Formats: sequence, structure tokens, C-alpha cells
Amino acid sequence: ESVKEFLAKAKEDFLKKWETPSQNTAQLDQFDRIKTLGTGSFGRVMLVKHKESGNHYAMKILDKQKVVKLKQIEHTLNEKRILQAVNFPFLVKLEFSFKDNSNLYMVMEYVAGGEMFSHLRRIGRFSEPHARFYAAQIVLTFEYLHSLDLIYRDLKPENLLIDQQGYIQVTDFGFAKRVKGRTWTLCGTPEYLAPEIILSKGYNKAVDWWALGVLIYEMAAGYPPFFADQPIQIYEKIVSGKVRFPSHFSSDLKDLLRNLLQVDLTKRFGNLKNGVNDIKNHKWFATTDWIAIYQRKVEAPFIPKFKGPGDTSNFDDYEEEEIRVSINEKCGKEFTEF
Amino acid sequence: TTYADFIASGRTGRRNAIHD
Ligand SMILES: Nc1ncnc2c1ncn2[C@@H]1O[C@H](CO)[C@@H](O)[C@H]1O
Repeated sequence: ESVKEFLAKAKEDFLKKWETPSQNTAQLDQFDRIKTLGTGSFGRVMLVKHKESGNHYAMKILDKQKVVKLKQIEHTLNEKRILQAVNFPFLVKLEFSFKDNSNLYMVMEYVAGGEMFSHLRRIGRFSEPHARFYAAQIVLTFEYLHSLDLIYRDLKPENLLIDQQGYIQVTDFGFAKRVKGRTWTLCGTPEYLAPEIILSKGYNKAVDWWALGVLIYEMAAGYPPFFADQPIQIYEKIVSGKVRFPSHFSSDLKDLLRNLLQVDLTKRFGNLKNGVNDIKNHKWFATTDWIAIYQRKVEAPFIPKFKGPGDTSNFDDYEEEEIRVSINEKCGKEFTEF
Repeated sequence: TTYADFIASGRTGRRNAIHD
């Protein structure tokens, strides 16, 4: 119950910032644009320098227009709202938000370890132990997130940033929604998508549970349990609920996955009575000190290495596209509350 | 090998999210 007690204070805290969110906390002029750190479906993430403090940050830039044409208004407002309110060790910290004629911005804490992905891809696979360590932190993160009526919707190695201490940082909240009850938007990353989503059934918190299981699998095996060259081909597999585990997985891991990768909601771990505790209590997580993990007192099995302040060596190289600002304020009514 | 199958595949790079 130290949890049930902890979250209580968590909730209270979230509620407040949720009702009274932060608006226009800065201006482009205070920032020095360095390199592109990465890309997403709605915009780019650049490495930034804060002139006066001398701090570097990752800055999420969105083009008012693109968001509109792609219909991401609600989602974009959702992301800043929710982000500016949460507070957990495994989620990125947003520091400044603000807009201008042309774009929307989100200044976040710069996580230099680079993406989980890049490392995952390089190394090949993760030792179940190395996996667990990461898992465990997503397990805790969902626990917090969910208790706030929040739904993540985009877990994928590409969104899991490795920090100076080799701990996770979940970035990109663009599909995260505060929602009591069912939701219906079709969004996410194909490989991670839950069946209920594809099938357009209306879905809940449990989708986040399925992605966890896809995550653990991609972590420990080297590939996703459902892959093909076109998303469609992927979809058919997901709804197929037919999964092959590598000969190298423990009977334990298999067990977990089978339950997370459950096509049936009234049967999928995470969505049951005991809720999370079905997961946390799993034999797989037998050697897990949830506290130490939370406390960031655990054994970082791997520590990316950062040369200096503003080192973009754990990130790929991107093409640079000049960001401009219209002398005409665009799409202002749609973004009143940003 | 599946791994073998995965590497030749078209989605080994960074995966974009789907709007619609
Ligand atoms: N805080 C951050 N630090 C560094 N790179 C980030 C950060 N947030 C997002 N990114 C990058 O931009 C992409 C946006 O999803 C990420 O996959 C990553 O490449």
C-alpha cells in the first residue's frame, strides 16, 4: 500500500497542474539550435542551447499547419497538457513550452544516451536480465501513468531514451490520452498495435499492456514477434494471435509474454483484478526490487557514454531543414490553449 | 533464421507512428 499511498499523492499533484497548465513559458530567441536529434511523424527534435543558463535541451518543434492537415490538434494539446503535469523518474521532463506564428514548441530535458533502439539494433538482443531491468521501469511507469487515467499508446524502442545512469526516459506523448472509459482512435506503431485497436473495437489501458509484451519480446529476441514488409501484413499477424518464441527464451519469459500477448482482454495480464500485480508478481520478476528500481539504486547493466555537454554521438545524423516563422500568425484559434 | 528473416526485411529501421 506504500504504493497506494504514494499514487494518492501522485494523483493530487497531477490534478492540479492538469487544471491549471503552463502556457507560453519562453521564446525561440533564448535558444541556440544545434543539431537534429531525431524525427517523429509530426515534427522534429533538435538539440538546443539555452544561452543564459548554458543548458542544452531537446526541443520538440511542430508546424501548426502540418498538425492541422494531419489532424493532430487534439493530440498535440493532449501532449503538452499531460506532459506539463506528470512527474515520474522514468518520463522526460518538459521545461518550456511556447509557440509562435508558425510552430509549436516543447523544450525537454536532453537525454544524451541516445535511443534504446539504436543500441538494441547494434548489440543484436538483450540478456533477459538486461531486458527485465528495462521492463521493470516501464512496468512502474505504466503503473503511475494508468492511475492517472492516462493512456500511453506509443511504446517502442525509438521512444525509450537511455539516461546518464543507463536508466529509461519515456519521450513523445503525442497519442497519450486522459481517458476514463473507452477510446477509439486508430494510432500507434504498427508492430506494437493491439488487436482491439486494429479491429476498431474501442479500447482501454490494456493496449499499453500488449505493447509491453511486444516490447519485452523485441528486447530479448532481437525482433518483434510480428513483422513483415507492409503494415497490413503485420496486422494480420497480430489479430492471428499466433506467436513463436525463440528456443533461447526461458519458460518463465514465455509465460509472461503469453499473458501480455493475450488476444483476450478478460484474460490479458494487466487488465485483470489484481491489475498490475499480476505482472509485478510474476516469477520472471522474482529478483526484482521494485523499490531500488524506482529509487534508481539498481545495477545499470549498460551505460551509454557521453563525451561532453551537448554530445550527439549516441544519435544518428539527420538532414537539416530550416525552421521559419511567418510574419503572419497561422492557425491561432485552433491552438489557443497551447 | 528468423533473425535472418528480419534483417533482410524492410522495417529494421526507426518505425514511424500511424495517424490513420
Ligand atoms: N529528451 C530527448 N533527448 C534526446 N532525443 C530526444 C528526446 N526526446 C525525443 N528525442 C528524439 O526525437 C525522437 C522523437 O520521438 C526520439 O525518438 C529521439 O530520437
